[PDB]
Amino acid sequence: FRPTYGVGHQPYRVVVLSFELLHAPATVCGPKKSTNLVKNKCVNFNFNG
Amino acid sequence: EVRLLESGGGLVQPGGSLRLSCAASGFTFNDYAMSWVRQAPGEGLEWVSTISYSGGSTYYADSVKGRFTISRDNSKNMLYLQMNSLRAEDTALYYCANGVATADWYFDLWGRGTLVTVS
Amino acid sequence: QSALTQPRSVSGSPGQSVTISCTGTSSDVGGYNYVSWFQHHPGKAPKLMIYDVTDRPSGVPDRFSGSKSGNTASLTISGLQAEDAADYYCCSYAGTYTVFGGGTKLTVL
Amino acid sequence: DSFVIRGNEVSQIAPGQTGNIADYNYKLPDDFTGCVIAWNSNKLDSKVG
Repeated sequence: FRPTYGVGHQPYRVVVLSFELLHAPATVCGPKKSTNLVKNKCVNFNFNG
Repeated sequence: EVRLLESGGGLVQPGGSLRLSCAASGFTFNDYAMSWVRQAPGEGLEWVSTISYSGGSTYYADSVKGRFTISRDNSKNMLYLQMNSLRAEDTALYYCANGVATADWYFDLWGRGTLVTVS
Repeated sequence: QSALTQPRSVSGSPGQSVTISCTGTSSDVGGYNYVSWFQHHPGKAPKLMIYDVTDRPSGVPDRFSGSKSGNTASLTISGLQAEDAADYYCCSYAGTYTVFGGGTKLTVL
Repeated sequence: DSFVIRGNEVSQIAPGQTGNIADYNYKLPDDFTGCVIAWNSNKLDSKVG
């Protein structure tokens, strides 16, 4: 690799993500959005499901 | 990223004294040997001097021994060449180089060179 | 020479701003984005202030900034201090060579 | 998976596409699932010469 090549000849670092979906015991997921708590009003809640 | 910068060229009188400097950037200066290579008008490239990564090892070319002194300051990432008793055959464009991407003893990274003129 | 064209001299008053321009050819400034700016006092090594047209290396205040348009690069120094007085060189890495401008001596009166 | 390729072969990392980066080096299936990421890196992988 040289710093003067045409774009098609300079290097490219590359990374590919591949993962199974056989629905095996879940190992990865990341929302977990948490809202501030409200008290003394009848409110719709979702506590860990 | 990885850059080499030569410095310290100017007009000096024959038998005079000069200090060259080389400024490293983008890599671990103290992990690598540094060398000075020059190119005098009408002549090919000439290796002048090499200093190891530590500073405890200095190598010089026969054509300039005694009169040339290579040095490095690993705290400031700077390399130096002290040329004394400067002769006319020392007029040249001066380069510092090292081997960050190949091996310690090679010159793969280069500066553009700084011009030293001996009247 | 074939160096990038810089002013030979620029003057500014301390605390004020000064802009320095650097015009080259289609093989250097207008070829790649590998343009550097250097502060230099003859007899000592330049200190890298700008590499990557607009990015500052470590230890250089945001008073020094860089820009490019076409074959012309521009350095702007804000908040001039007496110690900013030096020679300033633009610089371009072009793959097979690096090339400096002729340099601008900045005097802070 | 991570590796480095030329700048005209980046396209080769795809389900069942032929070329020279997915013919003898490494090839992924045609029913592949996941994502791929590439970025030209010429300041750390390209030297002069």
